[PDB]
Amino acid sequence: LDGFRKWYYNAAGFNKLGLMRDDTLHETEDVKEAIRRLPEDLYNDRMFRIKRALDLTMRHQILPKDQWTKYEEDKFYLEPYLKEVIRERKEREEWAKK
Amino acid sequence: KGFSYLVTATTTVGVAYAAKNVVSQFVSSMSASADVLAKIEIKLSDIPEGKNMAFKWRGKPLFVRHRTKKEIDQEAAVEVSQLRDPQHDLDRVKKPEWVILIGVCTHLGCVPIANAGDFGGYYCPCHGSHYDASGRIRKGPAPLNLEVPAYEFTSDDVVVVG
Amino acid sequence: VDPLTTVREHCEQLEKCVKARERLELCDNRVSSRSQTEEDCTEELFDFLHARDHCVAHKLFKNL
Amino acid sequence: LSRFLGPRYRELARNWIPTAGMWGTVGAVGLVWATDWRLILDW
Amino acid sequence: DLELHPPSYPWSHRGLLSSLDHTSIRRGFQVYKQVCSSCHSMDYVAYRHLVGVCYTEEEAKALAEEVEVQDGPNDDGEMFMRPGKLSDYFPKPYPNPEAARAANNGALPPDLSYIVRARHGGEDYVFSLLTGYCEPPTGVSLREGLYFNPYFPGQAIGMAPPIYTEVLEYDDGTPATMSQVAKDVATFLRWASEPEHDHRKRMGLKMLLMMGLLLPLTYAMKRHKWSVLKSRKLAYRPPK
Amino acid sequence: IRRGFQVYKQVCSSCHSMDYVAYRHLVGVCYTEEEAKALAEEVEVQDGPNDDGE
Amino acid sequence: EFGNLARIRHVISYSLSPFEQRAFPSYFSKGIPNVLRRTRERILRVAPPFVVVYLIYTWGNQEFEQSKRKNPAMYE
Amino acid sequence: SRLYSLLFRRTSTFALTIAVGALFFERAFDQGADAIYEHIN
Amino acid sequence: SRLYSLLFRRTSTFALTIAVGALFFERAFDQGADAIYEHIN
Amino acid sequence: HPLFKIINHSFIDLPAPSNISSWWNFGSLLGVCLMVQIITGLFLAMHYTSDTMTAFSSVTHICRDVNYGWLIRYMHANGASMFFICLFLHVGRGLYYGSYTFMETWNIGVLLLFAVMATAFMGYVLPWGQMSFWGATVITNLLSIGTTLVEWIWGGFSVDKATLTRFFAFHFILPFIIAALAIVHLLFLHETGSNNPTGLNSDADKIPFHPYYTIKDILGILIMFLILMTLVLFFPDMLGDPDNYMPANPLNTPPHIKPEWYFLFAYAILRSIPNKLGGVLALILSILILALMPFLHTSKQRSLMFRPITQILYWILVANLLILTWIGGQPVEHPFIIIGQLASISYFSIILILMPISGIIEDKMLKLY
Amino acid sequence: HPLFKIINHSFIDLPAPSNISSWWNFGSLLGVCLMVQIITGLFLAMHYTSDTMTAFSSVTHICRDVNYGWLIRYMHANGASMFFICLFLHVGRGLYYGSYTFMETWNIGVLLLFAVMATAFMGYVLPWGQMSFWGATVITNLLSAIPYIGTTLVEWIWGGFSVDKATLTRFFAFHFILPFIIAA
Ligand SMILES: CCCCCCCCCCCCCCCCCC(=O)OC[C@H](COP(=O)(O)OCCN)OC(=O)CCCCCCCCCCCCCCCCC
Ligand code: HEC
Ligand code: HEM
Ligand code: HEM
Ligand code: HEM
Repeated sequence: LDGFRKWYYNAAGFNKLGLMRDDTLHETEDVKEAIRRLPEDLYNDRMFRIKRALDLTMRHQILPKDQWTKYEEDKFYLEPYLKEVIRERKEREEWAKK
Repeated sequence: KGFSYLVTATTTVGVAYAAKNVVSQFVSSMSASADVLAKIEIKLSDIPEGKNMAFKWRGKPLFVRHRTKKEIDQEAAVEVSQLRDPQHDLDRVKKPEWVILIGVCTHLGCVPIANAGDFGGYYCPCHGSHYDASGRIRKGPAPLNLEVPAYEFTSDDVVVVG
Repeated sequence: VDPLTTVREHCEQLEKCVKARERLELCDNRVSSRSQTEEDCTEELFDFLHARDHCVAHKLFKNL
Repeated sequence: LSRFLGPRYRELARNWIPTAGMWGTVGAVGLVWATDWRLILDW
Repeated sequence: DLELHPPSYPWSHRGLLSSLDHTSIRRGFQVYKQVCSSCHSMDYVAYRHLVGVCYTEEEAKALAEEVEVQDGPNDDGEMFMRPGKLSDYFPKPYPNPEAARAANNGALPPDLSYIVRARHGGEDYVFSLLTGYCEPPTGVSLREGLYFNPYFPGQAIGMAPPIYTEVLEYDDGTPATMSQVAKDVATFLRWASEPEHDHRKRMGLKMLLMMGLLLPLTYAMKRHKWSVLKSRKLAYRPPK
Repeated sequence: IRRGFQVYKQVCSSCHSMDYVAYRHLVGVCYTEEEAKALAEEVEVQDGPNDDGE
Repeated sequence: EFGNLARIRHVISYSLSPFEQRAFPSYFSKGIPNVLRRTRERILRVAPPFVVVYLIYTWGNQEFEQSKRKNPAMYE
Repeated sequence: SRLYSLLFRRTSTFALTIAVGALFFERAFDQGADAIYEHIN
Repeated sequence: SRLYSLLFRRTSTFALTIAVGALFFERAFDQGADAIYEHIN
Repeated sequence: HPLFKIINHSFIDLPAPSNISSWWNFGSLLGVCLMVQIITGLFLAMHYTSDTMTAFSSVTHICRDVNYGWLIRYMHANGASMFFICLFLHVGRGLYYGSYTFMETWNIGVLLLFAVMATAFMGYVLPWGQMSFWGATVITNLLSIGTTLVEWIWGGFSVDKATLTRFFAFHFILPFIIAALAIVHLLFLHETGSNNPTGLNSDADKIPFHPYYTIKDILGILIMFLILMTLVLFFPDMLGDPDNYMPANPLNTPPHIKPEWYFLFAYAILRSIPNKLGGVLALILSILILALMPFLHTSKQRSLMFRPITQILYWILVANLLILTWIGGQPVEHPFIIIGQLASISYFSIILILMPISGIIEDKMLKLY
Repeated sequence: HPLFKIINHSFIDLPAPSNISSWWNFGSLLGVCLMVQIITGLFLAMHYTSDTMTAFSSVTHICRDVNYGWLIRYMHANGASMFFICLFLHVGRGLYYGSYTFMETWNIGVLLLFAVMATAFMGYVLPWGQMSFWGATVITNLLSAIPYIGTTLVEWIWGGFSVDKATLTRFFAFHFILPFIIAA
């Protein structure tokens, strides 16, 4: 299964652009909030990763495969921050519902 | 408050009454003018059995057709109830040998093409509606049978359709 | 005095042409044999015509 | 959709309902009158 | 539909920059004048159209003055006929389409001005129809005033076969074989349906030369102004 | 207006034209429809070309 | 608006003047490899729908013809 | 005072009274106006 | 290099060279193009 | 200067993503095509007469007697075709790269699409050929409060001069409303900025527009003009119908009735549904399904650059859109009908059902769902 | 909301002087008159034919056979007159109260005035009456004053030796298209 997941990871191709899964997530308020909560190091690094991708795209080129992020290499750095934001939102929403 | 608002409410109706009137005439302008809003001639001898003829009566093809023994025989055989539109062949014709129809496809208004189709009557190349000789919609998406104008069999060889 | 007919003449020689023509013959007799059939041979002939005409044109204007 | 339609929200639903009906009514009267819908006007 | 799609012919104007053969347009105009003008009309082609094309002002002039044209009731309510002028259009065969119906056994001969443009694969169709009056096969029978032309829709064209070999004599003397006549009238009708065929193709040639000059130069300007970015090297230098 | 239409019909129509006023206009208070219909059928205006062609 | 768009820090972006660099550096040198690289990452997602459109189109045409072709058994 | 509190204070009702009134006003206006025009001519 | 310093560096002169060239280009283009079209047909 | 400053802010110096491909040219091409159409339309309006006795005669007079009038007429017709080509590719770019999340821009877009289709329909009615008249009658009755509405538009019992003249007025006036709606379209977008093919936040890499995406738009304009002039000067009738070169005969019906090719996909759908009303509705939905599109986005990634299963579904959607375009052309007979029925079922099921389920599956594969 | 912000910015929360008299109404009236003209003009365009054989016949058909067509035609004509009344009073307000020191607004105004005069001239040519024909001739030849191209210009605009159908049709096109430029 995960083998195919890695194949799908390759399929996604953000590795070709060295894009962490979190990098790929389309920006959303919750995402933005989580991003805000991100420490500077992650933020700064995330920025360069994103910028790099765009440039590669501009030239219609991909990183050297070796530079490519491995399925294993990819990290869900923002995942936790997002989890918190979501839960909080859920809480407030429920409060409103009731 | 009721004095001041009543004036607002009064005024509104007035404006509302004028606004409907202005908008009404405009809307009405696009409606048919007097010229359009403001006779027929056919000759039975003109058509022989198994043929249709139209005289563009009222700006629309006025199909006038003669039918054969067989033609007349099948149309009667057609199941009126099973017809998409229940109207037995004779129901739309004063003469079995003589059938008269208006050529506007119940569907989107094209001209049905006579002497073509899978029901030996009509076919509309626009969306595939097949009309029998009676002009009844038998197959396709046409909603209702072709209309039969209130014609007049003026003579054995003359007709005044509507 | 028609180059076109001459073209057709050469076309006649074409084997594909005779094949189609043969079919037409079958049906003509076929139609005749079937006293009351609306089985026409336009179906067959059209086919013949197409080939014949298509080849004819291939070598028709050049000859013209 | 409880986020905007929770138990508390239902309360608001009924609270506003009357006003909503009034607005439809106004539009209804207008349609009848403006388009001279005569099926309703005739009554 | 149920007809032989006319076989394409190697026309002299078939090519992408290939103009019309104007001698063939002149011969086809002669074919129309002597044969086709008895039944078919050319309402959108005035005699002036001929001028400058296979015919000069004076050439057309004599051609225009060979015919007579009612020039209205003048000032005495006197409908009167006058010799045609370079401004006169081609004469009607019939005053109204119902006279055409009465004279052609119920059939209406259509305007041949845009026939080639109005008929799918017209040039071919025309040639084929005029040269396709073959005998009806067994099983098909046509009524009077009908002819089995495989190409004609239904294969039952009221028009009787109008081009018999040596039907008319070409003034140029080119043998008037049925075909030579059908090809000439197809070229002419084509010209009729598009008098600008030649002028356009010239424009198209100038357009291809100008685009072949201008596309790599505009591409070079774009690649100049986009090289800057396309060479930009980004480096991430966290202070670390 | 009815009397003046009679004046135009009997006197003024011999020389003067009324190109933009059809018998349709006649229909009305001064002239009812069938009054108009008889007035219109008094004349015999050429309809135009025939299927024959004339 | 340029400026106050987003927070970017600790990055160095180098560049060259247009007139200082070749206009088409290795244009066909790497362009071809890249274009080919590109086509092989997208051809399996793009092409087979249009392949089966071509098969359905041909099929329809031929089927239609056969449909039109007279039934020999019929009329005999 | 009752009217204000009943049909002119709630905007929805304000609209209702306006629309309904207008619906009838036309009848009255046309009728009255026509009477006048006829009397005049 | 001389041309740049003479007719392509000062924008005013840049325009001058463009306009003048265009004035003559038409003559040349039309002539050359026509030759080709004629040769073709 | 305030205005120039405004322009500078909107055109000369507007932050734009550095990596947008050639597909982002297409909308600017549409604007150019609009201007081209308007300009050519104005030069058709100085000689066209909207009278049923003289409309075909005026069109032939334009083609034969006005100096380069054939050029302006065929530029107008093939520019309408180029407008619909650029419109379809613009909509396909918006569908593929997730640009429909700009919801106000998308809704102003689908309003513009409806207006452009109505303008092209009435413009095709305008030359008053055989094909224009028969097509006209069909669509009006499509509206059949139905009967009244149809008669209203027709302005009489059946399309006749009454229609032609009001269709000339409406076809004249709607491209200026299209230009105003395009200004609103541009506004609702600059508030958010354009999207990039990766679908990510491109705020870290934005460049000016004057020297980078202007010369790119100029090059795209030049290529579009090359295709338009090779459509006009070399194959002026490959996209039109020959039967439009005959005069409008109400007595004679054509053997096969079509709209022009860009209406075909819709035509197929209409023909597919057995019920007349059903067809009309589905037809409308065909266009409207797009508006409905921003509420069907169930993925955490905006673009389809990193989404291969939805890429496959998108290209299957483009495939059966081409199939529906072909079917419309084919006549009513087996098996064209069945394909039409399936193709319509597959079109609505891919847009409505298959893409959000695929986006959920793709989110599950990245350990996001 | 970016569409409602401009509407708010120009019509709701716009700070206006408290003491401006009724003369300051007139420009808004002009805008209303412009729409009114456009609306009435659109409903004249659904029945008008720009052919010299049929233009007078189409105008009489509008007045006699179209339902309330006389109303829309005379509303269009008297709305052009009302447009020029409001325009003259707007210009007189600008001259009297020193509003010409808003120089860009004044120059866009005089451009609008030239466009409105040209639109009204060609619109008056449009019904193809006795007055219209000669009047058009005079003004086209008015251009003839030009020393070199005067005749050519007159010829160009006329589209022929003398005003005739060629003019009427292009005057219909220009009279149609200029009020949208006036709106911009
Ligand atoms: C299982 C995949 C095996 C792949 C083996 C190839 C080698 C892979 C390893 C080496 C790398 C080669 C280059 C890789 C390029 C990019 C990766 C790639 O191509 O991946 C395979 C691709 C995506 O795979 P995925 O989306 O996960 O598969 C789900 C299938 N639905 O999937 C595909 O490309 C498959 C696409 C199949 C599409 C079939 C469509 C059939 C139906 C079309 C209907 C059209 C309309 C018909 C008419 C309707 C109306 C009547
Ligand atoms: C000169 C050699 C020509 C050419 C090139 C054509 N014709 Fe005729 N024509 C005549 C009639 C009565 C008809 C209508 C018949 C019917 O509709 O049944 C025609 C028709 C045509 C067409 C149109 C074919 C179509 O598909 O509509 C064409 C392309 C055509 N013709 C070519 C009558 C005559 C004549 C009087 C006997 C003669 C002479 C010609 N035609 C000559 C020519
Ligand atoms: C306001 C600007 C426009 C004007 C004044 C205008 C005017 C005209 C006129 C007079 C015609 C008839 C001449 C002819 O037959 O070609 C016409 C035809 C046409 N127009 Fe327009 N038009 C305009 C904009 C557009 C636009 C934006 C489109 C595209 C949606 C369009 C599509 C068409 C089409 C398809 C035809 C039919 C061409 C043909 O005969 O094949 N027009 N237009
Ligand atoms: C009348 C024809 C149209 C014109 C003139 C037009 C004009 C434009 C322009 C100039 C742009 C900005 C440049 C670009 O990104 O390409 C644009 C972008 C856009 N348009 Fe349109 N458009 C038209 C039709 C449509 C339609 C029909 C839609 C809806 C499907 C649409 C939706 C969009 C979207 C979503 C964008 C944003 C592009 C992105 O950031 O990815 N447009 N349009
Ligand atoms: C775009 C909007 C407009 C359209 C479509 C339009 C169209 C027309 C048409 C078809 C006519 C001839 C019918 C008639 O005789 O009344 C006409 C007449 C006229 N128009 Fe316009 N018009 C427009 C705007 C205007 C404006 C803004 C003015 C004022 C400057 C104007 C002034 C006139 C005048 C003075 C006439 C002559 C009326 C008469 O016969 O006495 N029009 N217009």
